[PDB]
Amino acid sequence: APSWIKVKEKLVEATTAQRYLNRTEVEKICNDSGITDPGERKTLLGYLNNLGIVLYFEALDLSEIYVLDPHWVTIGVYRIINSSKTKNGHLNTSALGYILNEEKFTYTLLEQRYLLDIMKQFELCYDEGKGLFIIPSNLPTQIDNEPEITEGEPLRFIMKYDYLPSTIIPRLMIAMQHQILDRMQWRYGMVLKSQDHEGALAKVVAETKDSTITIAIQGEPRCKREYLSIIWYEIKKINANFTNLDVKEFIPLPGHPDELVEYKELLGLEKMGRDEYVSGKLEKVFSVSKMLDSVISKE
Amino acid sequence: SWIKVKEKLVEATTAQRYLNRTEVEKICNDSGITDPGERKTLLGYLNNLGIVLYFEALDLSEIYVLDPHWVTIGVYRIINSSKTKNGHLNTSALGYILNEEQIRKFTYTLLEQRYLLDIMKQFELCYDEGKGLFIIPSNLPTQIDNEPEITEGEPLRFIMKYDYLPSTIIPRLMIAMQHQILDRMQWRYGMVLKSQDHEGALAKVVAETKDSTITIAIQGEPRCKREYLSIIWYEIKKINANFTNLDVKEFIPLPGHPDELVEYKELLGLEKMGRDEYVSGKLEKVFSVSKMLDSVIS
Repeated sequence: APSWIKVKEKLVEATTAQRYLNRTEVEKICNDSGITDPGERKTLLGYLNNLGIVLYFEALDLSEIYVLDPHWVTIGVYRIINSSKTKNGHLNTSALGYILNEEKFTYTLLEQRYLLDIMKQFELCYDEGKGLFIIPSNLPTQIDNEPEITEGEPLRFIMKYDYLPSTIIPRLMIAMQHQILDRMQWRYGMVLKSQDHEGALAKVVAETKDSTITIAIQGEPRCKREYLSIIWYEIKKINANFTNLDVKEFIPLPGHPDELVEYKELLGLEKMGRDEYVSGKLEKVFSVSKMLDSVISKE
Repeated sequence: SWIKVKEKLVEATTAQRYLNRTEVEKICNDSGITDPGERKTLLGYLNNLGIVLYFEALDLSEIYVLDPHWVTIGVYRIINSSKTKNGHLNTSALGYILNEEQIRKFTYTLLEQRYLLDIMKQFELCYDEGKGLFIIPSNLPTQIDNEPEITEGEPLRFIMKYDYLPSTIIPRLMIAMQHQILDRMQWRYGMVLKSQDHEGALAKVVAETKDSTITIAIQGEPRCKREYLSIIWYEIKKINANFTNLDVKEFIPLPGHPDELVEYKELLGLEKMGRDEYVSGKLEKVFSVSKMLDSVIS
C-alpha cells in the first residue's frame, strides 16, 4: 500500500509539528499522495485511530480539529485526571486553564472545550449542573454519609462477572446522573432514587475482589421490582459494549444470604414445569415461583 | 440468502413486535448467513433502509431487531400526546400516553416504554431535565412570555446564514447546552444561556425561519462575551457537521449600523492581504479590520 504508507508518515509528522490538523490540510495530504475517494479517506483514518497511531473522532468531526496527535490529548487528559483539583472526583471547569497550563504543551480555551468533549465521549466524566463536572473514577473509596439500605428486607440482585471492568460504575453514574441522591456516589457505587416509582430507593455497589455488582432496593413491592428492572436494563446496555464479558445474574436463596441461585436457572425450571428448586449443598427445597415473583411478575 | 433473510425478518418483526438476539441469529443461520461479521453489516443495512430497525448504540439482546411500525407509532404517540403539547413530558405519564390516550391496539410494557425513550434520545428528539421531566424541544411553544432582550453594555451579535436551515438545529443546541439554559427560557426557535465560567455573560440564541438565520446576541464585559460566543459557535459547528451540503456563512454587524453586515471570512481575507481597513461603500465610512475581528475572536 504505497499511498497509505506515505500518508501515515506525512500525517504523523504533521500532527507532531502542529498539535492537530484541519480537513483542508488533511484532504490535501492524502490527495497529494493519491487517495481521493472519500470512502478510502475515511477507512484509512479510522484505521489509524484504532492502531493508536493518530487520533480521529468521527463523533465530533470539527474541521479545525479534525485529526489529532495522540501524545497531545493524552498529556492533556492525564493532567486533568491527575490534577490536585480533581482528586475527590470534582472538576470546576473554571480551573481547566490552571490545570492544563499551570500545575511544553499549551491548551487554548477551545482546546480545553475539545478535551472535555473527548473525555465525555470516552465516558470519563459528566456535567452535574452548575459548571461542575464529576469524574467518577476519581471519587473517594468511601463516603461518611453512605446509607445502609439494608433495613426492610430489601430486594437483592447479584451480577457476577467473569472479569469486571473498572468502568462499569462510572458508566452507570453517567447513565443515571439525574437519579443519584445527595452526591451519594463513591468509586464503587451509588445511591439511586426514582421519581416515577414514588418511593423506590436503590444502592448499587461493585466488589472488586468478587467481580460482582450488587443491586439492593427498598420500597413498596411493585416499585422494588420495577426499579430493579430499569437499573438492570441500564447495566445491560453498558455491559453490551464489552466484547468478552460473561455475566451471570443471581438471586439470594431465602434464609441463606450467602447461597445464590442463578436467575436463568429458575426461568429454565419454570419453562420445564418444575416448582421446586432443590439445593443439595443445603439439603433444602425452595419454591421456584415464589422466588421468581420477588423479582419479576408473571410473564 | 439475503432476500430470504429480509423476508423472514420482516414477517417475524411484524408478527412479534420485535425479536431477541438468538431469535435473529437463528433466522440468519436458517437463511445461510452464519458469519458473525456479515450478519452485523446485513442488520446495519436493513436498519439504514428502514426495513427492520437495529440500534448498535443500544445493542440489547432482549430487544435486538425491531418492527419500524411498532417504534414509529410509539414515538408519534409521545410527540402528539396532549400531555406533551408544550414540550414537557412527565415520564410517569408514559403509561397513559402510550397505552390509554385517544390520539388521532399496540401495548407497551415498562421496559418497552423505556426503550422508546432511548430511541428518542438517540435521535436527539428529547432530553432529561432531571426530575422525571423530559423536554421535547420541537414541541415547545413558539413564543415565551418572559423572553428577555440582550441590551446591557454593547452587546456582541453574531449571525449565521444558512442556505437551508434544518429545524433540528435549535433542538440539538438545547441538548448540547441543557445545563446552561437559564430559567426554562426555551422556545421552539430559541433559548437563553447563562455561562458557568464567564461571570456575567448572558446569551440569546435565535432561529429565524424566514431569513434562514441563527443569531447569537451576548451581553457582559468584553472578554466574557467573546469567550461565550466561542463556546456557543463551537457547539453549533458540531451540530452542523452532521449535515452534508450545508452552506453556512458567518456575518458580523458594523458598529453603529445593526443592519449592515460584513462576512467574517471577508475580514480574514483582508487580513491575510495585509489590509487594515474595511471600506463600506454603501455607508461612505471606513472601519478597522483588526479591531472588528478582535471584538469577535483573538
